[PDB]
Amino acid sequence: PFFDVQKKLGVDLDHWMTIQSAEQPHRIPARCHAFEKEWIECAHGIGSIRAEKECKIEFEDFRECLLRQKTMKRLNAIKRQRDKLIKEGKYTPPPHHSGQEDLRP
Amino acid sequence: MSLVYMNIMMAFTVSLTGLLMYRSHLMSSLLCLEGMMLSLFILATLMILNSHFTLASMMPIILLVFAACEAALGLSLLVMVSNTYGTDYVQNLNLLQC
Amino acid sequence: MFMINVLTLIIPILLAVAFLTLVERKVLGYMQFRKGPNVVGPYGLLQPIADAIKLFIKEPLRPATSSISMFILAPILALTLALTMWIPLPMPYPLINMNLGVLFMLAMSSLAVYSILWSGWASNSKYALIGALRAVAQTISYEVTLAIILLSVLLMNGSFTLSTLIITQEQVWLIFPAWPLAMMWFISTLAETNRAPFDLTEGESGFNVEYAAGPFALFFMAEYANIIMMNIFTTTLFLGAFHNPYMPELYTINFTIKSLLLSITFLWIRASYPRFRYDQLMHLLWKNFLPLTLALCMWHVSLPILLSSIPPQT
Amino acid sequence: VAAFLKNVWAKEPVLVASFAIAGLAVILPTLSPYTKYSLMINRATPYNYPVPLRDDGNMPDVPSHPQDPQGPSLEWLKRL
Amino acid sequence: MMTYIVFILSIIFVMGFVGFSSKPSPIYGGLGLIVSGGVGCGIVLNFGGSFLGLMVFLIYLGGMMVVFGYTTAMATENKVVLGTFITGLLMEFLMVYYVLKDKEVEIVFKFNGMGDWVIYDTGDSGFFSEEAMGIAALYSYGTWLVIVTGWSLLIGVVVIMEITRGN
Amino acid sequence: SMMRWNRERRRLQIEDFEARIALMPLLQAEKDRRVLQMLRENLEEEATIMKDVPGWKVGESVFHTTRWVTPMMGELYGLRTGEEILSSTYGFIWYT
Amino acid sequence: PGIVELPSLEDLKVQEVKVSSSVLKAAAHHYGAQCDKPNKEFMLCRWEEKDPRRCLEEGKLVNQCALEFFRQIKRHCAEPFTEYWTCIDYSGLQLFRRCRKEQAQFDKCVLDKLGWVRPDLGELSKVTKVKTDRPLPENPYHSRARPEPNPEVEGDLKPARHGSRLFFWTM
Amino acid sequence: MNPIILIIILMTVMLGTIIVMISTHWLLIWIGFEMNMLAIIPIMMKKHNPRATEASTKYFLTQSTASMLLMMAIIINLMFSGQWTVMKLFNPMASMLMTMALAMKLGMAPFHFWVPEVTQGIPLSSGLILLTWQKLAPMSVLYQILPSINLDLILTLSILSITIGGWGGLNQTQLRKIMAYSSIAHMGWMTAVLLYNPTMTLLNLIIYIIMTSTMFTLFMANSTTTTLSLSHTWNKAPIMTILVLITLLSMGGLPPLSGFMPKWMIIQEMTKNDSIILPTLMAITALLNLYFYMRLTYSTALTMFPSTNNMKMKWQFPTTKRMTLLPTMTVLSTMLLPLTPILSILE
Ligand SMILES: CCCCCCCCCCCCCCCCCC(=O)OC[C@H](COP(=O)([O-])OC[C@H](O)COP(=O)([O-])OC[C@H](COC(=O)CCCCCCCCCCCCCCCCC)OC(=O)CCCCCCCCCCCCCCCCC)OC(=O)CCCCCCCCCCCCCCCCC
Ligand SMILES: CCCCCCCCCCCCCCCCCC(=O)OC[C@H](COP(=O)([O-])OCC[N+](C)(C)C)OC(=O)CCCCCCCCCCCCCCCCC
Ligand SMILES: CCCCCCCCCCCCCCCCCC(=O)OC[C@H](COP(=O)(O)OCCN)OC(=O)CCCCCCCCCCCCCCCCC
Ligand SMILES: CCCCCCCCCCCCCCCCCC(=O)OC[C@H](COP(=O)(O)OCCN)OC(=O)CCCCCCCCCCCCCCCCC
Ligand SMILES: CCCCCCCCCCCCCCCCCC(=O)OC[C@H](COP(=O)(O)OCCN)OC(=O)CCCCCCCCCCCCCCCCC
Ligand SMILES: C=C(C)[C@H]1Cc2c(ccc3c2O[C@@H]2COc4cc(OC)c(OC)cc4[C@@H]2C3=O)O1
Ligand SMILES: C=C(C)[C@H]1Cc2c(ccc3c2O[C@H]2COc4cc(OC)c(OC)cc4[C@@H]2C3=O)O1
Repeated sequence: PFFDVQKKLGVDLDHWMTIQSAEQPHRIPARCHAFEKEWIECAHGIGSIRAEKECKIEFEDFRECLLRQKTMKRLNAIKRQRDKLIKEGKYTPPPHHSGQEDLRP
Repeated sequence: MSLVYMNIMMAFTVSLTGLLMYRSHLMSSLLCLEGMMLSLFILATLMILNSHFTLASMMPIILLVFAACEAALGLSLLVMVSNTYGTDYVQNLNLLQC
Repeated sequence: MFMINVLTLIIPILLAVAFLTLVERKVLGYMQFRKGPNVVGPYGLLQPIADAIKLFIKEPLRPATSSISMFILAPILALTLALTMWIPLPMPYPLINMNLGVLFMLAMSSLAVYSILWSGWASNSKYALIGALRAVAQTISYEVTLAIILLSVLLMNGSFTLSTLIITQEQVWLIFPAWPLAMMWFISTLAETNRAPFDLTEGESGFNVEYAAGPFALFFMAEYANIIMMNIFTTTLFLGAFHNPYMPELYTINFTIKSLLLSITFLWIRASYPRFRYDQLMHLLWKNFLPLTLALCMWHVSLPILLSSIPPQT
Repeated sequence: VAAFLKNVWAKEPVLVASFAIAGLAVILPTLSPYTKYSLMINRATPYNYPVPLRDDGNMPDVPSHPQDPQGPSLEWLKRL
Repeated sequence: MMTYIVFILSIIFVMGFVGFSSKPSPIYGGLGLIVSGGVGCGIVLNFGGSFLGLMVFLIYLGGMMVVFGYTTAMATENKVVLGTFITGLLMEFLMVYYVLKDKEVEIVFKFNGMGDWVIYDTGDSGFFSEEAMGIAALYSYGTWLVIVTGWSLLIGVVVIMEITRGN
Repeated sequence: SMMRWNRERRRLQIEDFEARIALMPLLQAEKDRRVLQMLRENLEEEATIMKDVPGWKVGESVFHTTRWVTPMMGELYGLRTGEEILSSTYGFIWYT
Repeated sequence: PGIVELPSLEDLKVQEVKVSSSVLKAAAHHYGAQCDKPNKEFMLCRWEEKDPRRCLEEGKLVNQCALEFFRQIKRHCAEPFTEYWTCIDYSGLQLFRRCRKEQAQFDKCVLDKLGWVRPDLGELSKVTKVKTDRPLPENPYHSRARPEPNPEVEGDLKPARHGSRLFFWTM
Repeated sequence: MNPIILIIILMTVMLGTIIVMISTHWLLIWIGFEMNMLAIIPIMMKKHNPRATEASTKYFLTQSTASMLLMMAIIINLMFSGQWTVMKLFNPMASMLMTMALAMKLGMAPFHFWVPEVTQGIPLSSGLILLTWQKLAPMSVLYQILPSINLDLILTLSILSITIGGWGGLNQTQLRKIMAYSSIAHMGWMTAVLLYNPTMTLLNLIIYIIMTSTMFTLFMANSTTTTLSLSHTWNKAPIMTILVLITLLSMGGLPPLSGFMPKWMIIQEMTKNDSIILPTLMAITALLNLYFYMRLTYSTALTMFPSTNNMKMKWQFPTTKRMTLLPTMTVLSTMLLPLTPILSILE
């Protein structure tokens, strides 16, 4: 049972720490505020059964914001091909990726 | 995912297997239980700091406080066992097999 | 360059702790209508040197220990914690300027009871273990009022920053709005360092009677490395000096003089009273300091709100 | 009401001072006139950026410049 | 080598738990859990959770493991231990060799083998620690949480005084 | 005395925060050009590195949305030296 | 998915404000006073577009108006400003409060030679309105179509047809 | 124990169950379980004897391990979902860990190995609290996460609980251990129908709580903790043997009693979902617990026993024990089957 006392009495006991998209102190956004907002606004009211199949793309974007598995996989691929071309000698790093250019601002 | 999370979960599972099947001092079981709590603190802290989810920063302190109160309760049970047998050997806790 | 700063922190700490023994013996001498050391150096100035060399060439016990490793780890932890308490102390600038230096010092001083507990473990004497347990319960009792008094004052500071506490007292000393906190704080720091009237390691045999002159000189000096620190901490906390940013040595001379007078006040307290019975200082903490400290913590929670004097966060 | 109070002030003055300071700390922010200004200063402290509004055409109470006379002011804080 | 320092601490953290879950004694079990709390606290401090790191030092190590060592002193006056220790250490170092030779591993979940410096954020937070203001929110947004925690601690005091009496 | 001085200190804190606020648009503009600079440099170096790999799309987004995603730390400092990496990832934490 | 579009390096070249943080902090109140409009057009575009690639040109206007802010200091009041940001620059926290007479010299020379009034306590933290010509973003999150909600309940509530219909219970 | 302190501690047990029932945040679920455990520990140590200290230590260790596994499940949910709603979980590993942790809190097999011991070591009223009130909160959490519960895990735990609760009580002469293995078997019956129809799970929970409350209230009314002392009841109060007769016949599932009501409905909700073999062997195992109930009432409740002479002193005194709700609970635990469609109020 979920006796929803908080909605029946109209009190906010623990809805505030529940999601990252809620009102934070000093309006601090979470890192995946936009993704979680998009997925929550997709899955709202349609039930969990329709949400698991009709909001898959928002949930994959949000889970990949959280864990960054695809981004780290792409960085692994680029850094590994770069290490292979450094070991073979077919590539050289530029002066702005070796630390010789005295950064912009 | 993150690689430090694997080490924190492996620490949790090490202390979980240390709790489960040894049949030793009761204090060693409470130490394994609070190692489980320590790894939960570290893991909750790294996740909440990682995601910049500000309102859950008070969450691990809660995870500390309750569980440390829990730890206090466990020690008192141990002390009652330590006031009954003179030891905290858990094989003295076999009166209720029959 | 930073290593030079670390060394000019920690080597003068050990020298000041060495000459604090001379100041203790001299000031206790004249208060007891006699002299302290004046033979070994001119005006006794070579007495700590001769004493440290004498201890370092005595035979240690190396007894039958329950743990050899914790017999080694108790002086190392004692000296390491006694030296790391000084690193956020703003005088007027700290070695490590950290945002949470007050909470850092509170946590590291809470870690100091393991030296007492492991020194009671390492001696096989069960009575030394009893005295160590009484010392640990004394120290963890007075850490409670340290934490709550310190919280009540940092409600007037605005942050956990130790260097902000100089900015806090630019007009008035913080002993004027918080003298009941200051006097309970001072007696509680006196009870933290096992210092008379709260010492229970000379009479009814302490936790460190197993140590003889190899580690003992280290333990002792780590213990006095806490004492000066606590007074310096009290000097930062209730007697904040004038800081001119173009002449920092004005602050350094001013807080140095106040910290010397407060350490001499420790010496002048221990030469004036008998000791507590053990349950009498437990009665002092749990029944006299703790209700007042909770009441004044409520007062220093509600007071900046009712005067519109909430301090800045930054 | 004064016999028990003088009795506890003769026997337990620590607890009398404790309950008195605690009672003052409870009841006195409901009687102080400055408790409003604590709230007012803690909302006047700009931790975030004052994110501007798109001028729709009719917002007379919103200024067009920081030095404009309309908007919230802090003269109550500069005077006190 | 300095870029992987969190990772390096995490390895010690795992080692520290195998240091005490082998359980030679509650004495050395407590010592291993204190060293483990220190290194996991270093992990927490290296992500910017300075207040939560000082809560590990003040409350876990300085508050609670003191009471565990105290009760170990007062109430509690090999082959299995060393074997379980070296078994867990061999398991962890083979995991380190796998994840450093592969930069990818799967025990239960899929784990990257690069350092966790990549997964951070590039922004700033102005004049506050976000973690500090989130813990400050316990008194403004966390009312029900304060109520249930204070009631649990009051009940905890009452419960300890009940069961330690024996009457 | 603490009432007068903490009211003065709150006024001084508001003055510091307003100096920060007035500087924030210039810092925001420089930060935006900073991160777009680093992403364009990483894009060109990816285009000159990732040609040997078949089936590779250079600059391919891992997100199904087309919304701007704030660049991750390893996205920006992923192809630079370990000194700048260590600075940008633990400088503020390790600062004194 | 798709290719993330990035502007070229020529689209990011602007003359930088290459001054220190104490220099920026010294002139910050007069900067927020005099460089109001392009800074607020930029920060409005920046909170509305939620995309820095759509906020380059306004940002260039910021970097156009900041430099003209400092040139107008450098032509007139270079020495009192220099004496002021040096004193700001000494402090480790960069206190305004340690530097009030140099502030007074800089404010005097700025009000005399440029007519600029320094903002008071509470002015630069105001929410102001910005009149731009750029249109309002109709979908700043690039959100797709939301799923249609489930059908709600309608119709008057009738009794159960022959009760529970549970094996033999007729009600 | 001071009665004011007893009231406060029982209200804290109830408050922890209420916090688990009403809260939307997983941390408050964990807090409610912590509050419930911390408050129930003195109720078990009411008489202050070493068996209660052993029972409370074993209960503490099992519920603490379960609470740590629950928090690890919540934390993996936070990894893979970035949020804290008490709803379905977003990882099968969090699903497995939370199902394991709630199975440890209920006492389901293979984590059943504390329920016969702890119930033996504690008094009858605290054993009543343990076997009735402490089932409400984890069944609420299982009620709310059932879109994420792995079917094979919950059915493995369920049928393992039913077999071990069946073949564990055949050997038992202690009444508290009979009730504890009956508890394990009924929690298997509740959790096997959970993913099919959770209303029948609630029906089984309420009928079980009524029958268990009836049995422990009769045990407190007769002060009998063993089979042989239960046999000495007819010569003191003959109606109490009749009531333990009809209530033990109801707990095994005889028609036309009310304890036949849930499990029949459970079979009725498992053949709809085309599971035939599973409720068949499930009720085959329930026939074994009904069968040792029929030995434990045929051989040792009906046919009247050798008594002792001191019982003829106890004829001169009536029961002054407060048998609170005992006739109501005895009527409801036996004569409720004609109102079997009342279950719709639990939908
Ligand atoms: C203008 C406004 C005012 C107008 C006023 C007009 C009325 C004035 C008179 C006022 C009194 C009215 C009485 C109630 C209405 C009539 C009830 C009735 O006859 O139901 C027929 C009902 C079905 O017959 P029907 O031809 O379909 O319906 C004819 C009517 O239209 C019946 O209506 P229906 O078609 O709507 O039936 C609905 C449905 C019809 O039922 C069904 O659809 C099938 C489901 C029935 C339940 C099956 C459960 C089987 C497993 C459990 C067996 C338990 C053990 C057996 C009993 C052992 C002792 C407790 O009922 C149920 O499902 C509810 C359960 C059955 C309750 C029956 C009433 C009991 C009241 C007295 C209780 C005393 C014990 C009675 C027997 C208890 C066992 C039932 O008969 C049975 O189920 C067999 C049991 C006998 C009926 C009870 C007779 C009540 C009076 C008994 C006096 C003697 C007492 C002796 C001492 C105590 C016993 C040791
Ligand atoms: C930091 C700078 C220095 C600080 C000052 C300290 C320097 C001087 C030190 C002198 C030597 C001390 C050696 C150790 C002594 C330890 C023993 C001792 O003193 O025990 C403490 C004693 C303990 O009591 P006791 O031991 O004397 O008596 C026995 C206890 N009873 C009575 C219960 C049987 O007193 C205290 O605890 C007082 C602590 C400070 C109280 C502060 C009160 C504030 C006043 C508020 C207003 C009150 C007026 C009424 C309300 C008005 C409302 C508007
Ligand atoms: C038996 C074993 C051996 C026993 C003897 C030796 C151990 C005991 C004595 C040493 C104790 C070490 C304590 C180290 C951590 C102290 C807490 C801390 O670092 O706080 C300071 C600060 C927080 O302030 P903040 O200003 O927010 O940080 C800068 C951000 N602007 O944070 C910072 O400045 C962060 C700086 C980077 C992170 C620092 C991590 C330090 C290393 C981890 C702990 C190592 C010790 C482990 C053992 C502890 C005791 C068991
Ligand atoms: C409402 C305000 C806020 C209240 C909550 C906050 C309180 C802050 C302080 C916390 C104190 C915690 C511990 C308090 C325990 C109180 C009970 C107590 O001590 O009773 C026992 C005592 C007799 O002492 P004994 O038992 O012998 O102990 C050994 C010492 N001889 O008997 C006594 O000492 C008698 C104590 C009762 C009489 C005290 C009266 C003080 C009046 C001060 C002025 C009015 C203050 C306004 C509030 C009313 C307070 C009653
Ligand atoms: C969807 C779910 C929502 C929630 C639904 C409601 C769930 C209800 C669960 C009820 C659990 C009751 C647990 C026991 C009562 C709690 C307090 C208690 O233990 O009272 C017993 C009390 C102890 O007194 P003491 O002095 O310690 O006794 C020792 C003997 N000298 O006194 C005694 O020992 C006296 C002897 C008789 C006690 C009988 C108590 C019966 C209580 C259960 C009533 C039936 C259940 C409620 C109806 C169904 C609800 C599902
Ligand atoms: C740290 C240095 C340089 C030396 C000097 C020194 C030690 C070690 C221990 C001690 C010490 O100096 C003094 C010596 O004399 C007394 C006499 C005391 O009482 C007569 C007394 O009471 C607490 C304390 C003491 C100090 C004490 O223990 O190492
Ligand atoms: C000892 C226990 C647990 C049970 C088993 C048992 C009794 C009491 C009585 C009897 C009994 O065994 C049964 C066996 O088979 C039938 C079958 C019957 O009908 C199918 C039938 O009808 C009255 C009667 C009987 C026996 C009978 O009298 O208590």
